[PDB]
This record gives sequence, structure tokens and C-alpha cells, in this order.
Amino acid sequence: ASRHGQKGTIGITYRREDMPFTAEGIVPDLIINPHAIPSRMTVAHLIECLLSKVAALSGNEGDASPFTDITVEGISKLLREHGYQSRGFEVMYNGHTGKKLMAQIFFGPTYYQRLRHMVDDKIHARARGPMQVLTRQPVEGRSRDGGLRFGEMERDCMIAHGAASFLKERLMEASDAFRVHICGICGLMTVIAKLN
Amino acid sequence: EEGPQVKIREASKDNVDFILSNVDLAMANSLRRVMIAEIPTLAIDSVEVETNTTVLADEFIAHRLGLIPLQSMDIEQLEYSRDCFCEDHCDKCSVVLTLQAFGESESTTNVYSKDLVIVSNLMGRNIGHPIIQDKEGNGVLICKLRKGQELKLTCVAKKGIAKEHAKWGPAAAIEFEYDPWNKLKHTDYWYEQDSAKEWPQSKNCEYEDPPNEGDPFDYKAQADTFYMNVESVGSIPVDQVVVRGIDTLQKKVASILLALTQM
Amino acid sequence: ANWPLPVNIRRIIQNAQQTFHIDHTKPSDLTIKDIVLGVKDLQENLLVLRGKNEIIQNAQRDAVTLFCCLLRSRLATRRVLQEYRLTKQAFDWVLSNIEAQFLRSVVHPGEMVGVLAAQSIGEPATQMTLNTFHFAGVASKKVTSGVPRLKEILNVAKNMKTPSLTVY
Amino acid sequence: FDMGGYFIINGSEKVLIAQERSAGNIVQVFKKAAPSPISHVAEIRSALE
Amino acid sequence: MIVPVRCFSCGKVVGDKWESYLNLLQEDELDEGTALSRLGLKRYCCRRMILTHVDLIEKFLRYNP
Amino acid sequence: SNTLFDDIFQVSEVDPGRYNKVCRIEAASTTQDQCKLTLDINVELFPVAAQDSLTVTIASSLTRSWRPPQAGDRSLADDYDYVMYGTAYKFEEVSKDLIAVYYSFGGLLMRLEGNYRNLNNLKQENAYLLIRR
Amino acid sequence: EKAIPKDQRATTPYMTKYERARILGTRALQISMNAPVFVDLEGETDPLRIAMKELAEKKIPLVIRRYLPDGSFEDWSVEELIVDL
Amino acid sequence: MNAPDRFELFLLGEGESKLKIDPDTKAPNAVVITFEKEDHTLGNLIRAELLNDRKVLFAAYKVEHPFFARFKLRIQTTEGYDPKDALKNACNSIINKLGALKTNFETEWNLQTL
Amino acid sequence: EGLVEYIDAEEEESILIAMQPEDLEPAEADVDPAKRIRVSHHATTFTHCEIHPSMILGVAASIIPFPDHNQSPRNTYQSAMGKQAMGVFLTNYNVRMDTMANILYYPQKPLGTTRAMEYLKFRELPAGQNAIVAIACYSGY
Amino acid sequence: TLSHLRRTNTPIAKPRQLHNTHWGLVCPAETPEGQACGLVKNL
Amino acid sequence: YDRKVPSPTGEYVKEPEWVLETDGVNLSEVMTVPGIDPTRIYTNSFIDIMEVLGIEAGRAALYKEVYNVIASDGSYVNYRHMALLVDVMTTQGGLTSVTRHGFNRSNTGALMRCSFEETVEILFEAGASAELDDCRGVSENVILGQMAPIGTGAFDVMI
Amino acid sequence: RGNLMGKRVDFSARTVISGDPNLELDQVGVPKSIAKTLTYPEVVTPYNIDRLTQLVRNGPNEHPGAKYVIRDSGDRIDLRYSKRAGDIQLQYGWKVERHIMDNDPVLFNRQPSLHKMSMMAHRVKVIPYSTFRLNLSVTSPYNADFDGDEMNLHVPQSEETRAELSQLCAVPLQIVSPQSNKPCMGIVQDTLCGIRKLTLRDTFIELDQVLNMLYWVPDWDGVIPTPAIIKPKPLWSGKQILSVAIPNGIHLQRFDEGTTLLSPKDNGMLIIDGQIIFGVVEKKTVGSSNGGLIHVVTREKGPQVCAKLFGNIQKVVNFWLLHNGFSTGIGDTIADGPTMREITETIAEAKKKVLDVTKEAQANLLTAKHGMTLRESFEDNVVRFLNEARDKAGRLAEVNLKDLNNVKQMVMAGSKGSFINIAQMSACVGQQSVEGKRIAFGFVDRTLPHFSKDDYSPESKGFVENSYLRGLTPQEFFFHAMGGREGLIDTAVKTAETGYIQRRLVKALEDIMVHYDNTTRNSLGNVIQFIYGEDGMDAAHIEKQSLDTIGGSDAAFEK
DNA sequence: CGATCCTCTCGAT
RNA sequence: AUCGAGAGG
Ligand SMILES: [Mg+2]
Ligand SMILES: [Zn+2]
Ligand SMILES: [Zn+2]
Ligand SMILES: [Zn+2]
Repeated sequence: ASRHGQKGTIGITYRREDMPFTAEGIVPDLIINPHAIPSRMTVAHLIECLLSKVAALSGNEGDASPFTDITVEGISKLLREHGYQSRGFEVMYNGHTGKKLMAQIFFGPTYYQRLRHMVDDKIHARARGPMQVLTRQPVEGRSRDGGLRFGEMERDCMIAHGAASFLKERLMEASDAFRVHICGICGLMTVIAKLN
Repeated sequence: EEGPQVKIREASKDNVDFILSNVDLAMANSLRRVMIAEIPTLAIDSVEVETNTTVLADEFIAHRLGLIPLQSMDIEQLEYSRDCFCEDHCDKCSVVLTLQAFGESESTTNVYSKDLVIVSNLMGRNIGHPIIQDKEGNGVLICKLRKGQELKLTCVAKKGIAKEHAKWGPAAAIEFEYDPWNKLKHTDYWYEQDSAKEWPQSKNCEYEDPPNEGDPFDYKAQADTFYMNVESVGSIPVDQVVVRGIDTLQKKVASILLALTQM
Repeated sequence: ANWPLPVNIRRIIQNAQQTFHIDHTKPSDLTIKDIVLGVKDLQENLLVLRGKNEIIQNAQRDAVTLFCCLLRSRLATRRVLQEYRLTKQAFDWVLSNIEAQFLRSVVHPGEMVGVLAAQSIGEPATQMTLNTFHFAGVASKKVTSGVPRLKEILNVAKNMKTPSLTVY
Repeated sequence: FDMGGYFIINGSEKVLIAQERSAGNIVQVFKKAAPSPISHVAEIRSALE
Repeated sequence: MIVPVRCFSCGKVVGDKWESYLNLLQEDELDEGTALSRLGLKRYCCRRMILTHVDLIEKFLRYNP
Repeated sequence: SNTLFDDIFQVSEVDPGRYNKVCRIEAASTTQDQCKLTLDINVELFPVAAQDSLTVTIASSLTRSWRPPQAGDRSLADDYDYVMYGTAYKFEEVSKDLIAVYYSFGGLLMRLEGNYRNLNNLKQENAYLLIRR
Repeated sequence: EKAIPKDQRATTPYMTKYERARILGTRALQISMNAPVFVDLEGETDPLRIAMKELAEKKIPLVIRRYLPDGSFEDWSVEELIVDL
Repeated sequence: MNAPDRFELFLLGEGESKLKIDPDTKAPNAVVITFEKEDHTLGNLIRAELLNDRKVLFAAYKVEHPFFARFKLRIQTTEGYDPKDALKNACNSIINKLGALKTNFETEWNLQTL
Repeated sequence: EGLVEYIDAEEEESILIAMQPEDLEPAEADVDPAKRIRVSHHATTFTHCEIHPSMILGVAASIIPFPDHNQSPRNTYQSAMGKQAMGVFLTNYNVRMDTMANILYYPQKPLGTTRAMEYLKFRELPAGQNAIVAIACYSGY
Repeated sequence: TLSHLRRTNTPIAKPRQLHNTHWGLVCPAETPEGQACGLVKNL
Repeated sequence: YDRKVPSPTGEYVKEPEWVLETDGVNLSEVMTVPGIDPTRIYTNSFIDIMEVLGIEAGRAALYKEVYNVIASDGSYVNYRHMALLVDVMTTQGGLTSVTRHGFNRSNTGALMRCSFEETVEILFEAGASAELDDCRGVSENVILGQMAPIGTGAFDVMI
Repeated sequence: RGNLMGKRVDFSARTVISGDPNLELDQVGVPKSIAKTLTYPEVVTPYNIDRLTQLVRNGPNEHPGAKYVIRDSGDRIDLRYSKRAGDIQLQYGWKVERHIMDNDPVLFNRQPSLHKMSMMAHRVKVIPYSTFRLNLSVTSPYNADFDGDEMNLHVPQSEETRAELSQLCAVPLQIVSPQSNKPCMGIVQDTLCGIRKLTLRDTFIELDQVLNMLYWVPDWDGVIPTPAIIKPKPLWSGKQILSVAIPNGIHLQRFDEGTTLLSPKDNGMLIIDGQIIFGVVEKKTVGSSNGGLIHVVTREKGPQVCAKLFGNIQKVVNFWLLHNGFSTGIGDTIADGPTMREITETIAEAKKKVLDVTKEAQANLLTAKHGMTLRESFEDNVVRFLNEARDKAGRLAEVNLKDLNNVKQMVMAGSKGSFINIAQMSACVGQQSVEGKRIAFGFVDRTLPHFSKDDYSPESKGFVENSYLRGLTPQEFFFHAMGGREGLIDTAVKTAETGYIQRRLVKALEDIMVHYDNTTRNSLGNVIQFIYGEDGMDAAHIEKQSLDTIGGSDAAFEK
């Protein structure tokens, strides 16, 4: 994530050759979607990138402190003084073909954070395993090799669909399921099942 | 001579600025791609750690070791270990480096790429000597030691391509520009008032004639004449990054031609 | 005029026009008897209920009252000819299409409608922003809306926050 | 760089979370609901520090 | 947490320029901008590498063992 | 077969409504004092100005996968400068005698009005627009 | 007791989505358990795809007992039930 | 953990062969060559050179998924011309072009002083 | 020397605060269009001045570049996430025996800082990297 | 860590709202999303 | 208020009309006021519509209400859905709420009502009044681990 | 509740979700390791014996393999340990618990599952890497973004259980929602954005790309369409090549505003025999709109056909855009020097309006209407002058943005962003409210201690005069912060409240289903509706249709 | 007697 | 297991 409430998982890794490139030969370490911008309205993110680009060029720390008189225009002036189009845009060539892109890419340095929650500490699959003692139901948690909970909300979904037998298998074959002997008179779990 | 043409503007020990005139864009780019990913080089692929009383972790150190540029001049004389018939490695497929450093002085002791030493039989081919451009002569700073601090490790440097791991990249960035005046209209300049005033004029604009407005759009024109600057890390010289680039590509196009007769 | 009804007739017509390559110059091979009776017969065939009895027959008749309105307004003598310019081939194809599409459009016994409706209201309720409204510009627009209102409705609120009488 | 301010209870670092309480000895008046018989109320949360 | 060998973006060797960089600042009394360019770090990806580096090893080395 | 319509037009207006490559042309026939033409032209490929006198032709000849020119001996029905291919979509009779045709050249629209078009232009997936001088 | 005769059958002549999903399921189950196949499996091997063919060619020998709310039922043979959808 | 070995990008597996010729189901004299353990470096370069052939009616390539190295190249030629030969000619033309470039850069490099 | 004073909300009630020292009290009598619109003098009976408006924020929020240019929740969101971002929690990490310890190989000091980061020890123990980012539609992954 | 050591908890008329009086005292941004939003504060 | 009403020519026309809005309800009295349109009078209090105009009007108003909540949110739900909910509350003769007070107090299977709320106490008077569970509810068959009579299981398959 | 209506279950997997432009709508990208854990109990029949044998021989560690072999008398053979794991001569009637393979039906879900569309049957596609992968067009019914979400996967263990999924729960068969009688899946983001760009009259593509784009469509007939232009260049339009993704017999008409069969501005839509004639393709055409390509395609061609459509449309657009590119910079929030001058003066005239009204209120010259306070009116008035100001300021800004403006572009396509977004970012954020009213005097007669007592002015009671571009002042910041919070507070409330509502609705109507006599009844068999929805029609099979006898003049009716 | 779903981790008795 | 805290969407 960026310092602007911009959560994001790696969708894919591309090697240098497949990456869009600058005429200088610069290439991104990261590609964020333009669609994650207009709704969120996190303008500071775009400004940070602008300022940070001038910072790396001039070899000066960027003043991204709040209540100041640092303007986008003022930063844009200095970036142009470096031979780059003032609003962060840069001509980029497609890694696959080498052809120029019809769109110029707003590209520059942006401080990104490597957060907790990594696929590998999260993946979990279970296909029969540890059963709780009382309930005789699959145990809880990835850590204990547990069974995922097919809650009522999920039960309701299946009903809607009209899948009577998938709902039965989910609640019997996977999870629970037991064979009890009933008295045809009192109808209770009394019967002393002396099998064999 | 015949097809693709070259005019070298600038030439250095680490950079080559040249024009790739009378060439297809698919060719200019595939060349740029091979220049990045596919030229084989020599890089450390195995670290056996005997001692580590350092501030840094085993694998942290092992990783930086992989990144140190090593002489790759005679890389084709060295074999890929996966092709070699030896059990594991030898001198036909690998170069063996040693690193031993101890905090002798009270003052912080630095560990450079100069401190790595070749143990393996080189068989007189220019290979494995860590690349040094540092004026002082002590290449890359691997590590720093205090006092009781020690580091004893053995490295196995192997042939490989960037396509497997970036350490095997013989070059840094390749600069690449075509049509500095946008006469091909391959891009559509984003502006506020004037595209011309807002977009900085290209270095290579001097090398081409400006569009001239009193003329219709050249619809038939194709992209030829490519302004390029290939920069090498030093493992291989710059002339070689481009020649070996051509070769690698020539060789991979040849493998297809050969696969057709094979089937 | 616009109301959710099964069988998109506009599309059936468009499809017949393309399928049969209708030409706006050549005069149709249709009759008033063909169009007038044709539509009338199609109506007797748009089944929803089946039992031979009066109650179930009147139930059926009622169930298709509105669709038949659309059907008539769309497939009327002048429109069929002056507008659509159908041929007897294209016209009979249109009739069999509606007959089929309608019978498909019917609900299947077994459909778990109760849950469906409950989820159908629940889902968009969780998409509700502002327990107030955007009517905040005027200080005479204060009416219980959003989730608190839906909460009032469902609980059958004796003491509602915004009781209002709209006098005509 | 460690700032302290925490404890070490059985080798575990503990932080006492600042507890927000309504200040005592403060006199406050409150209007009371339409069904309620008392119109307004004056309260005092008298405590000895 | 020591001077990365090679710039993540392009790969230009940067793990041999740190001590040189520090000297240019202290001894030559230059500024970071002109210092980076004197080391031949023309591109900003290569610039952020050294400029933005925090050398925590100097701190870790201070620990007695 | 051959030609379906062929006339000389006088361009009144040429509007690039928020487009850089395309322009909507407004023309009337030099001959008939009723014949209209409103058409989207790619000005980047063939520019058009005001009062420009242009020869417009609608043919149906020079079906299967498109083969690149390959002018090894290839002779196409053009002595023209600008040629499009399109589809007919509406035939609006603007009352009494005045009739109009609608052609989309992959979204580049065209509307030709007059009368004498009659027994030629049909709901053909065909129609090649050819423009010269 | 209880039933409904073949004549005077008010339920849909058209098979429900639920009817065919349960029908294909039950058949796919039989096929998977080495039960005989009543159609020439043209290059086919999947039990559901085989049941689908068996339904397409109307050779599934099963009957839907259509219960009404009062407890009464209407027996419809897969063979007679129309399969539009 | 579910990440495949990087050598799988350029090294052939068990049963894996470089080219796989499959005659196209729809078009006549059209063929689909499946290049295994190959990216845009060869696809684009071959596809581009195939367009330069006047008797080539169609030539397009694709990478159906980025996880896997393989790419598909569709070639359609004129009556009498075998697309395998069209690919053959394309390959040689590329090889010849590369040779010239090698020699010309070599010739130039030898003049450049530094 | 009584040049500064400690004020609680109860007392804050009885006082008049100027935001800026300069911009809030010199004299009155062209403008930068780019610069934000700031209201005139109006009230001029000041008893105190704000030491620095950026001080209204705490630890997590003092790390955000230009929060004054962001929608209000994005600032709450980042405050929750900064606490989940790896860095160098302490120099003695190599010496502590703790349940989970996440340490960034080569942490980078941000190219875009807040004046508050000097006291927050951020450029000394950073938690993140200065990635070259492209906002672009590419493979659509 | 720093942030943890400067946390406030408020147990149980409008406790969750960023009150005017919080100016310069409690952080306007720093608060958990849901459950204890506005109840858990940072100085 | 704005009003779409037919003109003498036949087409619908916009005709603005004066309407009175009230903070408070006394339907019984206000409807019998001279000068008003008693056939048109409305209240968001559907409970008052239920007492004054009857159950069917109660149902009608109850839908108009549920509708307006969804509508205001710019959202659209198919009539039949809300229609069903509204009828469920209605079929009882009065207004049965979707709370443990309302719907859950019904004659439905003891095991199905306990699945909602007041779990134990529902099952307590189930034993006390000696209730017979129909076992026709989704919930009972979910508890019993049997194929519920839901779409797929709403019919028996024969040979 | 925790053990009976819901319970923990076997054959269940979970992980982080990721976007896949190369996966099919109905597919799900299952990580090898997961597929390797989860099994299907497959009975041995001559049809599978050869595949099953090889699989039992592949083992539990090589993917297209298995763990466990069940024989007669019920005993399990653990393939990872068994000495005879290398042996095993399979018998018919035995079971092979095989690894989850490509094209198996799987129940895929995202919690909260308040929709039947929240649980769908997917086609397994065993892939490398650790994330579950899905087609971006299945994002909405699940309500999932890839910001760190996790999804749940379930495996049917029976032949009828796998049939129930593929015949009733399958993604293509859920495309058209019965909830809102419109589709519940459409074209989104890059695809929605690129499609607009590709479908411009100005968008002209050539041979090289055309051929590539054509090949990209799997179902492609192999016929190169005739270029719309055959003059100095064989040049195709975007509309042309995209029309390739559209199947034959597809007819679509719209008419928006300017739309006149000659569509001057390229508005509305016209598609005949699956070929776009005019009109730029955006959200109205290609979104989950009532009368869009998708509702038409599903009802005309079929679910499986429509499902394929997404992929085809994705494949072309995605590719075209991959090569065209699209960004968003700081420059896209920047409005003209003259525009800002106008925006600034627009707010300034609102300020006077408020002040003059304040002067009027303070003079007792204010005369409030019936039913509301002299103050209640004042506040409502000021609130209005200030909202108007922001709307007008924002419109001034919106009008200044060119068609090259990336933010304007996203709005135009309908991918991301609305007016307010432009307005707040580039001209003026506007007034902030808490509890409906504007910023309150939390301090005695003051919103903040930087203000004088009794100040009702815009700036004082929370009016943010600045844009996010210009930046907010400390006061503006704190006030924006106050309203910001209310949003988060009631977000938390709204989610926990609606959650309870949902359950009570679901419990109340659980047992309501259409019986074999078209009746709608509960578990007691009590009539709720005599004909479902009063017409006995299924909700998905319906759509808004114009009844032509009701409208128009009696003159036009007769005509 | 109710007051969102699901999920992860850790600590203590 | 229980009880509790923190966290993710
Ligand atoms: Mg999410
Ligand atoms: Zn008994
Ligand atoms: Zn060897
Ligand atoms: Zn670099």
C-alpha cells in the first residue's frame, strides 16, 4: 500500500523485458490501475509522486508536510527544470512490441508499504481431518487444519438455488452424519444396539 | 553492408550510443529484449556458509553475493551445469570463490568483492574475477564486521540468463527512442495549452527533420531508425552486449528452423 | 407505458425482419382474418394454469390480462402491416416464438421464492448510504428514510419517528 | 530508539490503555423525554479523589 | 541494512558507490544532487537507491557481541 | 454491378466535432437542386475544405476473407483518391418524392438524399464509397 | 388413494430445471456405478454427458412423482415431459 | 510455494517439444504453430517478418496466459504455398538481417575510439 | 519564561487562538492562484497562537504526505495500515526472542516527508520503499 | 509501537463522533474502522 | 406536487396541484374533512391505513412503504419480491412483524421457529403442549440431515 | 445455530483472490497445492479405469494424481504411505479419491453471502501460484475486489451433487438476476474504459494489430472483415473489430439524446446481425443494464454463449488497450487559469448571498414561511446557496476538462468516477455536515477556538472552499474530518443493522415456495399468493416493455 | 431476548 | 478446550 489508503495485492509479476519502458530505459517496479483514483479522491498520492520525482532528480528531500504553501504548480515548475513534462507524464513504449503507447504514463517514485497478510500464511484447504470431540464436527482454524464454516447465510443461498441434495451432502457427508437406532414405540434413542 | 545499419554516436567502456537505421521495430525491440533477458553470464548460484558472526543473515549475505558482477568474457567456454555430466559441479561448468573476513581492527572492517578469491581451476579463460570499477579498487561492499565478527563462505558461480534471475543480466538499462517528432503519430500528447511547449524536445530531435505543418500526414511511413543506448554492468564489455545480443537472437531463430527439419 | 413483462416482442419482430429478409417495397401476403384471428388464437395458448375448471380458467385469464394488452397493442392489423411489414411466414414464426418464449418465462414449481425475495430485499439494503438523505438542503424535508425506516416497517413500529398525512 | 513506557510481565511487554471516564464532581442538567413525569434533572457525580 | 548491490529498477551497480558518496558529502562538501551525478547515477531509479538509503548496519554494529 | 449512384458535390460545411481524425462533411449536388449528402470522412487520410468540388460514387464490386492488396497484377475499380466499404441500414422516404439512404462505414456515417436512386440501392451488406479530386 | 389419474393432470407438461437436475444426477449416478447404458456413447465417457445424451434421445426410464400441497400426486414419465430450456 | 521453477520459462519438460503444427479447422491453407518455452521475443519478430511475405495472407501470434512461456502463431498463405515453408523463409530472412547488423556494428565499433 | 502555556479544552473555551503567527497577526492593506484560499483577519483579539496546526494529528497520521489533499477517510484508512507495514521495529531485533518479527531487507526513507517524521524517528527506522510506480492499464492483471 | 503507547479506550450521547473539543488533543484521523470506531482514540 | 393527468386531446400532461403535508396522524378525522379528496388521502403510517381502510389497503400501503425505502436509494427490486414479503405480514388478517414477536409466534414446526430466536423456550412449550412437528419446513430437514423439499427435493423420483 | 443451520465442513478451501483477464467467466483459478489437497470420490468404471490407474500411479504429490483407494468392505489405501502404492490393480466398483482436476464443478463464494449470486458453480482450472483467480466480470455478484479479499471453495462429493451445481448454480445460468430482472454481470474497469476508447470514430486500427486482435477471439470464423477504409490505407475501425466478438443475429437499438439514425455525436447504439453501425460502446451497452448486449445475448443466444461473450469482449479490448495504454496523473485534476478565476468568483458570490441573508436575518426583516423557524429557514437558505456554489463551481471545472482528460474519460466510459469526484478534486470540496445540519458549536458559541463567538459564516460552520488539489486549511481539515468520521460510524452501524434485518427476512420467508399448482405456500401449506408475483412468471424471464395503447393523444392513437 | 458474515493471530488460566 | 485481546475483508 501507498500512504493514502491504497490496499493492493500483486496480480502478476513481469520481468524487465515485458514491462513498459521509458526512452531513458526506466521501468516500473509497480503498476497501479488508473481506476483506483477518481472514486477514492486520494490526490495527495498523485502529488506525492510528483514531489518524490523532483526529490530523486534534485537529490533533496520532498516537503510533504500538510499546512504549507507547497503547490502542485510550484513542484511542476522544478520537474520541468529537469526536462520532464511538468505533470508527471512520460512517453512509454510497450515491452512486448517496442511500440510507443498512444497514452503517456504518469510515472515516478512513490513510497509503498509491504504489509502483513501474505497468501502463503493464509492458504488453507481441508478434505477430511481433525474432528471436534463433542460436536463430532470439523475443527476450527488453518492452524488446527480446520473445516471452513458453511454458515446459515450459505445454507440460505443453497435453498434459493434449489439444490436440496448439495445442501444435504454439505451437512451430512462433509461434517456430522451419524447412525442411530430408534424404538418404533417410544421413538427415542434408547435401543441397545448390540451389532454383530 | 546489405540490410540493418549502424552509426555509433558515443562509445565507452560501459555505454554505447548508436542508431539502428534500416531496421524493423520488431527486430529493434526483440534485440532490446534479448539484451535484457537472454545473454548468458557468470553469477554466484550457491553459498555454503561455514561462519557467520555478522549483523546480517546468511541468505541476506548469500543474496548480495549473487548480485556481485563476475567476469563473463569467456562464458561460452564454460558449460551450463545442467548439461555437464558431472555429479553437481566442476571446472567445466562452474567457478569457485572463497570469502574469509574477520574483524581484525577495533574499527569497522569492510568486506568487498575484492576479498572474494578464486579457488577453482580456471583453465586459462577470462572468467569469474569480480568486476571492479570503484576508483579505490575494492569493488562492491558485501558486508561490515565489528571485532569477534567473522565470515567464512564458499561460492559456486554458474552460467545463466536474466530470464531465470536478474543477477544474470549483463546490462543495466537500455535507452530506446524512435520518431522524436511524432511524425508517425504513435503517441497522442496529453496537454493543457500547447503539446509542443509542455513536452520537452527530444535529444534525438537534432538527428531528424521537423514535421513541417504545410504537409499532409504521412500515412504510409513505417518506424525505422532507432536511437539506442546500451549500458553494461561490466561482466561483459558493451560491444559484446550488442554482438552477443544479436547472436543469442540469431541462435534462437535458428533453433526453430532446426526444429522444423527435426519434426 | 414501460413495465416489466415477459417475452420481448420488439426483439421477436426485429428477429423475424432479419430471418426472412423483409423488404419495405413488396406488398405483404397477409389477410385481416390472418392477423386478427392469428393474434386472438395465440392469446388462448399463453398458458400459466391448466385445470379445466372455471376458477382456474378465470385465474389464468386474469394472470395474462396485462401481457395480452401488450400483445394486442403490438400485433394489431395496422402495426403488423404499416410498421412491421411482416409476411405470413414471418408472422406465423412470431406467433410460435411468443407461445414458446412465454411458456419458458413461467416460474418452475420448486423455486424457493421466499428466500429469493428475502435476499432480494436484504442485499440492496446493505448498499444503503445515509440514514438521513440528500434532502438536507431544505429544513421541511425531514422524513424517516433508509435503514431506520426499513427497521420501523419490518418491526411494525407503533411509534414511528416521522408520521405524515399527505392531503389531496 | 526504544521509548519505554511499557512493562515486562513474565517477559511480555504490556501497555496500559488510557481509560476514558466521565469527569466527576461536575454538575450537569438534562431535559427528560415526553412520557417521563420529571421535565428536567440536575445531576452531580460526587467523588473523593 | 547496507547499500543495495545494483538498483532494483535497472540493475546499475550501486553497492560500490556508498563510501564514495559519503566522502563526496563530508570531504568535498558537495550536495546530494551533484554528489549522485558525480558517481554517475543519472537516472532517478539509480538516484533513489543511494539517496533514500538508511544504513542501519552502523547501528547494529554498535551492539556489543 | 458496376455503379449504383455517381455525382459531383459542392462541400458547404466541414465539422470536426471533438474528433481529430474524422470530419462530418455537408454537400449538395452541382447538377440537381435537391440532392443532399452528409458524410463522415477521415481528413487525416484525405482532407476536405469548404467549397471543395468532389466526385462521389456508390458501387458494389471493386464475400470471402480479405486478402491484402498484393498489386502484383491487382487492378481495383478506383481512379479515385478515397475509398470506403460499408453497410446499408435505413431507407427513409422523406415524404412524397424525396427519399434518403443510410450507410455506416464501420461507424463512419453517410446520408444521401434526392429521388432517382430507386431501383439500385437495396438492403445490401454491400456498397463501396469512392471519392475523387 | 391418494394419486390423480393420467386424465385431468393440471401440472406442467414441461420438465422443471429442478426436475432435470435431479433426473441427470440420478442417471449420472447409475452410469458411474456400472449400470447399463440405453444409448450409443459416441466417443463419450462422462456419466453426466451420457445421462444428457440419454435425456436428449429420451431413453431415461424414470418417473417424477409431482406432489400437490393437499398430499395428492401426479406421475409424469421423463419420456412424456417436454424439455425446452 | 505454488511458484513454478524459473527454468520452466526456457527449458523443455517431459514430452514437451518446441513446435507443434496443428492444421486450422476453419480456414484453408492455414496452420497453428505452438512454440513452447518462448515469449514475445520470437513471436512478434517472426509474425512481423511473415507480414513482409507477399504470399502470406494472415500472420498473428498470442500468449494465451502469462504464467506459461508458450505462444501460438497462426499462418495463412496463398494457394500452393505451404505455411511451414513460409515460417522457414521468415526465419532465414531474420537470421540474414541479424548477420548484417552484427558485421555493421562490428565494423563501426572498430572505428570508435574509447 | 511564560512564552508558552499548557491549555485543556475547559480553558480553550475562554481563549482566542491564531493558527499562524505571521499570516495571523502583522497588518492589513496580487495572490498566488495555485495556493489554497485562506480566510481574512476578521477576529483580532488573540490570547494564544497554535504552535503548529499539523500537531492536531498523532503518530500514524503524522506519516501521511499531504493529508490536507486527501478525502477524510483515506487518512483514517492509512492510519490503520501503517501499523501493519514492515520495517525495522527496533535496532536490537537480532537480540530479542519474540513471537513473529518482520524485518524489511533494505528499508528506504521516504522521498516525501512530513516535518513530524523528525520526531517520529521515521527516516531512522523506515517501514516501506520508494518504488518507481506507473499508474497505467497494462495487461489488466 | 509509538501509536500503541498513545491509545485511548472509551467503554460502553454521541461518543463515536469527532467532537469539536478533540481539536489539538485527540487525532482526527486515527480510529479503528467499525466495532470501536470513535471509542478507541489516539492522542 | 407534480401530476401526470390526461388532457382533453388524450395525451398525458403535467398539471401542478396543491397538496398538504402533515407532522402527525389522525386519518379517521382528517379524511372526513370538507374540501379534501377522501379517495386519495395518504399516510406513511400503514398501521393507521390498516385500522381505517382495512387489511387490503394496509397491504397496499405496506408495499408502497417498503418500495419507497428501496426507491429513495436509487435502487430497484422486482415487485414480486416485496409483494411476497408484504403478503406474508398481511395473510394473518392484520400486521405480523418480521420479529420474534411476529412471524416466529406462528403455528409452524417447533424446530423451525427455534432456529430463529427464543430457541429453548420455543422447544420448552413444544414439549409442554406436546407439539407434533410436520417436518415440512426447510429448517427441520436441515436439523434432520435429510433432503429438504426444496426445488430438487420437492418431488419423488420413481422407476 | 452454530452446529445445525451452519457447521464446519470437509472438502473446503480458502485464499486471497486475484484478477484474471485470461480466465473464462465460469472458470475459477485453483492453486495446484489446493487441487492436490481436495479430492473427488470417483467410482471405477471401464470408461475411466485407464485414467484412474495412471492417476493412482501419479500419487498424492504429483498433481493429476490421487490420495486414497477405496475397495469393497470399505477399507482405505493411503497412497502417500502404502507399500502397495506402486502396485494397485484397480477393480470396478472401487473408489479413487482423485485430486480436483480441470473442469470439475466447484461451489465458489464470498462472505457475506446475502445473494444466491454470492455462491456459484465454477469450472476448475488448476494453476500455478497461491491465489484463487477469477474473471473480472464475476466480481460484482460476489462483491469482491482484490484489495486483500479471501474466497471460499467447496467440492461436491456425489454425482447428483456435481449435477446440481452445473445445472442450477453455474455462473452462466446466474448471469441474468431474478432480483432486479436485469443482468448481474457486465463489462468493468480497463475493459469498460478501453471499449469506449476503441469504439471512437477517431479510433482506426491497421493490418498488424487487426490480425492479432482477430486471432485473439477464439470463436473467430477466420474471415478477415473488409476494412471500412480501402484508399491510401486498408484501415479498420475499432467498432468493426469489436463487432467480431458479437455473435450473429444480435440486434440492439437505443437512442439517448442527440441520437438521430445519423448519430452526430456517436450517441445511443445500433447493432444489427451482431455488427455495430453507430454509437460508442460504454456502460449503457456493455454494463449490467436492463436492455444491454448481455440481457439481449443471454435471452437470444443462451447462458453459455453469453458467458463466452465476456471473454471474447475482454480478450480484444484488453489487448487493444494493452497496446494503446491508459494513465491518470495530477494534470487531470488541473483546471484552466481562467476556469479557476471563475470558480473562485462563483464561491465569492455565494459568500455575499449568505452574508446579505445573514444581515437580513439579524435585522428582523427575514419573514419565514408557515411551519418553520426564522432560524430553520436561514440555515436551509445558507445550506442551499453553498451547495449550489459547489455544484456550479464543479460544473465550471467539469466543462474545462478536455476529452483527453483521463478522469473525464473514466466518467465518459462509466468505469470509475462521477461529477462530485471531479468537483471536489478540482474546484471546491464543499460544505461538511454532521447529523444533517452543518458544523455545530461544540465550544460555547464556536465550532473551533480560532473563531469568535456566534459565527454562522460558511468558513465557520464547516464550508470547505478549497479543492483537494488546492488543499484544505487546518479548520477545513478538522471539519472535513468530523463529517468523514460520521460516514465511518454509520458505515459500521448500517452493516451490523442490515445484517440482522437480512436474517429475520430470510427466516420469515425460508419455507415459501411455488407448489405444483402455481400457488405460493409455507410449510403449513397456507396460501400466500395464488399465482407467484400475481402472474406466475419467473423474475429472470421478464423485462420493461412499452405498452403502446396507454400513452399518446387520441389523435395519434387513432392514426 | 435480540442486536452482520466469515476469516486470521496471540496470551493466559 | 475455555475466557480474553488484537486484527483482515
Ligand atoms: Mg474488499
Ligand atoms: Zn421405546
Ligand atoms: Zn560440471
Ligand atoms: Zn536504476
